[PDB]
Amino acid sequence: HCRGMAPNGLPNHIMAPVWKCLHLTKDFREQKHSYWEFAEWIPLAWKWHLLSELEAAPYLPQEEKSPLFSVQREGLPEDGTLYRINRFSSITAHPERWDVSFFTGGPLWALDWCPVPEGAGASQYVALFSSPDMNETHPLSQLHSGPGLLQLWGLGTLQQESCPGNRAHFVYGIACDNGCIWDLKFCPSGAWELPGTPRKAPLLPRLGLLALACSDGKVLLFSLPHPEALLAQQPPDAVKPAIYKVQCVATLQVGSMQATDPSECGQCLSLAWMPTRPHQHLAAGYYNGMVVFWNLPTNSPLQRIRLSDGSLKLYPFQCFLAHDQAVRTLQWCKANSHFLVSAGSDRKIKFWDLRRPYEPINSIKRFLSTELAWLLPYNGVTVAQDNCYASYGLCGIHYIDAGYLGFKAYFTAPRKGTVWSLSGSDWLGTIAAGDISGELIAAILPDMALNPINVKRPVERRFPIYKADLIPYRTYTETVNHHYLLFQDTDLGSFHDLLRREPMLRMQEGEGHSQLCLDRLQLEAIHKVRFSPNLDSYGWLVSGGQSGLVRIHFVRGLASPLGHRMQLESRAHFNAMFQ
Amino acid sequence: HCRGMAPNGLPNHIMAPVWKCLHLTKDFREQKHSYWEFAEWIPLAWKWHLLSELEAAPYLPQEEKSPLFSVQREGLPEDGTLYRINRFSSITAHPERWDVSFFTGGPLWALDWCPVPEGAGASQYVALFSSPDMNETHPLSQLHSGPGLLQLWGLGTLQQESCPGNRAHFVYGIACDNGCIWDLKFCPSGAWELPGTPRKAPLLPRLGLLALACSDGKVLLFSLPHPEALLAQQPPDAVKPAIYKVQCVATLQVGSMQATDPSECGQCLSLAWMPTRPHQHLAAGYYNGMVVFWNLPTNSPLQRIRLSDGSLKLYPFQCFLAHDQAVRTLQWCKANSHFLVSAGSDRKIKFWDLRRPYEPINSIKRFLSTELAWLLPYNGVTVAQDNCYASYGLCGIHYIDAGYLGFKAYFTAPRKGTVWSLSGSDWLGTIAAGDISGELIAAILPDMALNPINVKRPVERRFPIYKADLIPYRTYTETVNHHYLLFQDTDLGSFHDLLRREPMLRMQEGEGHSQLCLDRLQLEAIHKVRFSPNLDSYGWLVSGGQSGLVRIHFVRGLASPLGHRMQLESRAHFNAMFQ
Amino acid sequence: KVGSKTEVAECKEKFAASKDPTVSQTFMLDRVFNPEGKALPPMRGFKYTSWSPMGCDANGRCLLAALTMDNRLTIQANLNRLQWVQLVDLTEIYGERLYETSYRLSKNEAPEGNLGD
Repeated sequence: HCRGMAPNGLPNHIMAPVWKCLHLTKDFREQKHSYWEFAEWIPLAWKWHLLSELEAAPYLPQEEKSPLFSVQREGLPEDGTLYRINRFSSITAHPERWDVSFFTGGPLWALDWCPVPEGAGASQYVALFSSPDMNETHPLSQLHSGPGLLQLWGLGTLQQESCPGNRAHFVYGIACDNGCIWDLKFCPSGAWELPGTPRKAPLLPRLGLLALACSDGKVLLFSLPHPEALLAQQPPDAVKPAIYKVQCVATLQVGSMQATDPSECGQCLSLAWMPTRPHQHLAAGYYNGMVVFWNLPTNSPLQRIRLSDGSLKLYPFQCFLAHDQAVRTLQWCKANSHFLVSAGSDRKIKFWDLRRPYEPINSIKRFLSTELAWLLPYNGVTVAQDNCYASYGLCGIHYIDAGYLGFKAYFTAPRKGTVWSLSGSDWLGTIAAGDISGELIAAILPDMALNPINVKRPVERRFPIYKADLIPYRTYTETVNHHYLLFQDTDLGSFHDLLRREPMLRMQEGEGHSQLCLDRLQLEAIHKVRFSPNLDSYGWLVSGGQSGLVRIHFVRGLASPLGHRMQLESRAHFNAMFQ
Repeated sequence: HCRGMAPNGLPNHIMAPVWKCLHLTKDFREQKHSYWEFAEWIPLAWKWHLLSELEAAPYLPQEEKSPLFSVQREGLPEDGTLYRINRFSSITAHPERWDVSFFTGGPLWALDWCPVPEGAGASQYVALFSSPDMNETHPLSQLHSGPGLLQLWGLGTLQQESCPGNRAHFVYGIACDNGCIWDLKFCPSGAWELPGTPRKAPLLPRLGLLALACSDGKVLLFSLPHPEALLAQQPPDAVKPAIYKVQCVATLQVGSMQATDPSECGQCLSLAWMPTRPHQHLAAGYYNGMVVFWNLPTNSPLQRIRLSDGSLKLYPFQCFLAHDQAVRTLQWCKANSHFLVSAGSDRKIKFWDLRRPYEPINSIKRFLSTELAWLLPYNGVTVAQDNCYASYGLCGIHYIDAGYLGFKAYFTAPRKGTVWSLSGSDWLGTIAAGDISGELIAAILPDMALNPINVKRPVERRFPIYKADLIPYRTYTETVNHHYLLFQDTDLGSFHDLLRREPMLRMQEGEGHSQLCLDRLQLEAIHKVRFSPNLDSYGWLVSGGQSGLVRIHFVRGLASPLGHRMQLESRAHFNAMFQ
Repeated sequence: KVGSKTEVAECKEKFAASKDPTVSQTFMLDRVFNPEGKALPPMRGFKYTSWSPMGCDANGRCLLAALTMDNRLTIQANLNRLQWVQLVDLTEIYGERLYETSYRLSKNEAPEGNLGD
């Protein structure tokens, strides 16, 4: 045990797992990430055709200006101005708290951070998809294949010297003729290289390698160039929202080399890259209940074919029927990649041994799980849920042991609404979660090697990050013409006096007593959350939803001297290696 | 000067030269190696005659089984068993640490890695010679001319997935009637091609070109086929030690047309190929102290004659009296092949400009030296001493600048015994050295563009790989009957807390204080050490000695992400060039 | 059966307690090491079945080889019509054979490994 109060104001026994997770994550990545993979798949500029303004217009998301909003920050004076920002534009970072809002033109339904090797100090980016129309909603049972756009947004390097006055820049987007995109996953490591890498003019230094899960039922694999390499290769007079039409590295789909009989699988609803070097496998969850895997380096004429355009088509090496219903979420075990967890809309969480797919290691039946997280150090999984089957007020966020330790599920956070999305920061050992109530919270897990029933009270381990509130001022236009979004942001500088501060009381009044909202759009709803996977910026968080606004937050209170030292150690090593 | 600690536990300013040496070596080989050379000198099946069991019996090294030995590995549980292995057989690689040990039947006196182009991912081979008798010893002043066997050993591909459970395979040997072999050198590049290369039935795909310095005073040049191409021609029921009698590509010897007067040069003692494309010159050092050069492609009737069997005899184009005593070792400059270094038993190191052989660039009188290494990026040479003239406590290994920078000799490692053999890894910038103490050490040189006197504690830059001890249990049988070899292996996985780990204390108590043993055969003594020249396996080392055991080690701590980065990019380039 | 009844329990305790994420979860997730547990569901259902040829039984009939998912391999027969009966358990016997040879098939193929590894 450990005693006293941490300098951020949390108890030392609450912080001690957070500090422990830093070392465990660093050692894991040293062992099982890498600095380069897929050397064959470097971006080629001649496959990046820039669409003209009149060619791009069908792909652009349709809202040209955000809803009107205002942001209140705990302990600052009330600004009182309503902000509004154009599609593909951003407000300036708050000079002291560095949060940023930017507008993507439609409701955000996929989002991921571009991974960067620790110590690189690079420019940070997010890839995201925002649906074209605020009012569209798509039936799961049917393939879509409409036009859409994948957006890459640059956040800068996010150093303390850089953050004041920062802005997000729309660096480019890809015109996608494959319907809406339900999941985005970058290759976890080895895809990035230095932007200054010397490569001949056709070859552009690789920013990353990205898998798209399409409602058209196929996975698209893009290797991404660094933006500076495109803009130097692009003619300077071109229109600045650079929308490219891009040939994939590969299209990943379910089939066989001569079976034209179209797959039952329907929409592709979830992705997971293999968490460990060399990341050679990619898994996807499908509407028909299958989990599918492709062996991306495969030479075999039974799995690889080259299309006339020169891109590959890949057919899977293995599939198995994981669920009786849509496989709404996957997580792949970091600590040993023979294990994967998948949850389905039959509301079972199933743990799998990928050597022995005929029987899950464990099924635990639960409420209707919307997203999983599997943090590196803990044997169990954290589950966000849809509330439709939970008892009133017993819905929320649960952590669920995979079962050897035998602990009861830990009710980490009560929620009224469905949590749409969740992510675990391996660096922090914490989760953040976003609600149809438009509240974003974070919660710190206990050290889950030790029985959670002795956790005296979970409430002291969780806090709000923001809540959006609609203020009057169902169609989207019928809402925005009559309401504005009041984003209320907490002081994340520290957790001193936490439970007596206004946002905690507001959150605790939200828990239990507050009521669901219907007969309006739910323009308030949050749809995605991602903690930063990178050690540089490890304390940063991004989220967005039905507003099509996207917000970047820095949880300054969990960024702490061990991580700041560990950053500087990794900074010095990287600069000593790569020059 | 770069601060902080590398993840392998060495300071970054100690590792930074190692990381630089990867780029410098790659940039050199792109410019000054080549993919194909000596296109006429390709193996022919009719030139490879398989010996029967009765015919091979004179050539096989005479010990049928190794001495008993046991290997202890730092931090593992003690094995406690004694191994013993047949001649031409190998133990299995240790599953965690992949060290392999195999037995060659006699004391190992020559050894080289078969060079393979970058990215090839080939099977890796070593060629070696072990003398017929453990206790016989040959004078320098006399030509030997006995039988001997050249052995080719395959090590596997040495990929990470291949190393667990790896074993060395004796693929074939050449029965030589030319005495013992005092040096082996392969052609540095352009000798290897894919074993899948389609060639007509008389021809075989080429594995390498190998030059043998024979104790009868001539150099023999062989072209080596890939083993599978021989075994396809070989009868299926053939004897499992594949011993061949083989016609030379050429025999290289000192003399002149119609000059019946036999040369005084005596035994050939050392070789160097011309490091740079097209590798057209081969040098040798002779017992009389001459250095002798052959122009391998030469059509000229004054240098080339064709024997009745069709093999060439080549006379030299240039010879000069480099040393006043036996010239024991040569190194030819990689960065500019106008320059060569030699050392002889007059205990001078002489640098030469081959355009101007009448006077050396620089003669430094030193202690008697056994072998030299010229690492590509450094202007000087690192020297291994015979201890018989060094001041007690000052004997060891020295780096010596060629003279323009004017630094004093840098004392890289004290050793009590004579260092028999030395090998510089260009890829690692490190050096490895074998001692009659039976210890193998490695050392990292500083960046020798910078004055070594600032290297205030060189002991932090060296570590042992293993030490062999005789444990009780003047001639081989009396020693083997009463002792076994305890091999003690370092944990090369990381160099954390290095100076407090017992192998370093054991080594540091060896240095300076330990007393050499002369009432025994020296059965523990190590005679050759060789880092891999190949980028694939660049972090691997092979060594062997008086025991006739040969051991392979992976220096995991010096393998690095840049080597992986470079291996994958080279793999991609190679896979694009050859298919 | 992988060791003495005390030593196996000491090893399981060691690996479960291991501070390394990799070792601890590799042990705790592979049901081969945890065939029955606290919250884990039992795996006594059948993995595979393979009929013999006819003529194998004590009657004229064929036998049924039956493999449970917790690795119990048995041979079953229906000697009267009503009740299938287990004639032998082959997982039991093989475990004894291995234990009496220290889990080494060739008598000097390797040292006796530390079960704590």
